[PDB]
Amino acid sequence: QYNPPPIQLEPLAKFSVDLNAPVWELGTTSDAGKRRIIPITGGTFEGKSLKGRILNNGADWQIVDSKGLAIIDTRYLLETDDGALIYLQTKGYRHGSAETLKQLAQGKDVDPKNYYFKITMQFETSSPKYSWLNQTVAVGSAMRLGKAVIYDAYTLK
Ligand SMILES: [Cl-]
Ligand SMILES: [Cl-]
Ligand SMILES: [Cl-]
Ligand SMILES: [Cl-]
Ligand SMILES: [Cl-]
Repeated sequence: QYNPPPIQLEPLAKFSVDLNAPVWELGTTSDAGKRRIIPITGGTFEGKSLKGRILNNGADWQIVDSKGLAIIDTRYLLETDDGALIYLQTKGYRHGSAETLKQLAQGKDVDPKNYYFKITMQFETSSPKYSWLNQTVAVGSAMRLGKAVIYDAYTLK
């Protein structure tokens, strides 16, 4: 039978992104919401097959709407432990979790507030060791921690 194969998520690496620069708050640049340019200054990643650091390059070019949805749109740059460069783009959404927003709507003090923060990932490299990532779909589960984002990256197998 013709069912497509089952989906498995294979751990890629744990990312720790540093945002150690002031945010450029451009205000409401269209009906879509507030434009925020959030510099990416460095960080690290650590997984079985992929390890290294994030360089000082790029940003999240974010839009925050009137309902507290953030739309993520990034460009940044990885340097593996063995010296390969990998251009990364992430896209996705950050918003209050359904339960957190329900509690707030009832006047119930929520501690801590929880968020839906999920991304898709696109890679570009010329290194033969890492070029599989040029043609593999990948996703992340993220969390803000002050001027940092931590996320677990997975490939679709
Ligand atoms: Cl930059
Ligand atoms: Cl949710
Ligand atoms: Cl979060
Ligand atoms: Cl963010
Ligand atoms: Cl902070």
